[PDB]
Amino acid sequence: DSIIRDLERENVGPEFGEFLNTLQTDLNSEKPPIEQVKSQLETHFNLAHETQEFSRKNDNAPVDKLLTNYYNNYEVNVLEFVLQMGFSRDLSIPLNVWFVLDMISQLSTSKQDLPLDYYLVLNNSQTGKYSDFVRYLIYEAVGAEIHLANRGPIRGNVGAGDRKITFHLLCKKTARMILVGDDRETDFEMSDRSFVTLLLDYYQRVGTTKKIDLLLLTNNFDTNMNNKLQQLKILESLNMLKSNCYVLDYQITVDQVTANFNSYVEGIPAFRRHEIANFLKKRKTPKNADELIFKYVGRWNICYQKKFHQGNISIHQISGYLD
Amino acid sequence: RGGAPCAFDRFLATVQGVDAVRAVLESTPAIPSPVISILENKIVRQPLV
Repeated sequence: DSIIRDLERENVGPEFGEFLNTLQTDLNSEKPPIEQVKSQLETHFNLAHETQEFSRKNDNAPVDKLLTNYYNNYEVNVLEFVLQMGFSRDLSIPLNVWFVLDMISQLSTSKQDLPLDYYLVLNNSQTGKYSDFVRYLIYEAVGAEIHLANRGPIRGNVGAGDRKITFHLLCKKTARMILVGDDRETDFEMSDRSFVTLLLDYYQRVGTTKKIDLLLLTNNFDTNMNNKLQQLKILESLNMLKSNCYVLDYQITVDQVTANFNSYVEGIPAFRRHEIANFLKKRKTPKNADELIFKYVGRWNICYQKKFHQGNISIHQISGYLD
Repeated sequence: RGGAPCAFDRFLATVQGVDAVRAVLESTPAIPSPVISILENKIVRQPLV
């Protein structure tokens, strides 16, 4: 409810607020809470046509069960460190949320799974406002009536296989709280550029050296900073992706960013190398020089392999590292 | 009355000064006009009245 108040403020419509009172999971029933909150979303917000179009416009791609499709019981359930680099500009906030929830759904079929760690990054003004609505939905989905906080990861058991989960929502509100020692007054500006680097600052402070094994990349808002290629490149740079990390890029809209991402991931080493250098001569200026894009440039020597493709939705895996 | 402030005063004025700005922002007519004070080494907002 506290969330509903901050929502009405951030120009968010009544829809979302209302939902957080019609939201109730049955702790008794055979059908898991994640599936219960999953259906309640499609029911209240009517994601029936939008999901159909999200499939149709992507060559009837099973947007529905993207992981279940390519991976097998073992491969899917083995993935334990997931980083979802934003929400897609092409889909609504609920469809994005629904997708997030559905990813976890696929990742937790078995009961013989080592604990899951899912990180969701809400990197722009448009999505950040829904982080607390997202955490409340997750608190239900995972059923954290096991034993919510303003800041912090949500822990619980999730999916058909009651898999141990720890959901981390990384956003600007959490970043502003952190910096000011959780002081009441957080009303100061923070740019999405500043944000990417404080994330990197937290990872470097937190002692995190467990590698990402599933990278969800999409058509984030504020392309200038939140660029997919630039996102991939930085993770490549920092030794953050597992040797056999899977990379899923998903969207409807096809643009120059998409072609470039596709040409880098899918490109021969000479190609990759020249791209890194061409960008560097073209985009680096003495003012620009300090940006994270000029320090964390990518590694042309990382090799990928196409594992799945259906027009605009693709899975590639890291195949090897040339040295 | 003259000279550079001592170590404690440098801390006291800087910290109470930041809180004074916060107290301005954190205001509404319902919340009374404060005096930024110090009590058990803790900055407190006492009422001016």
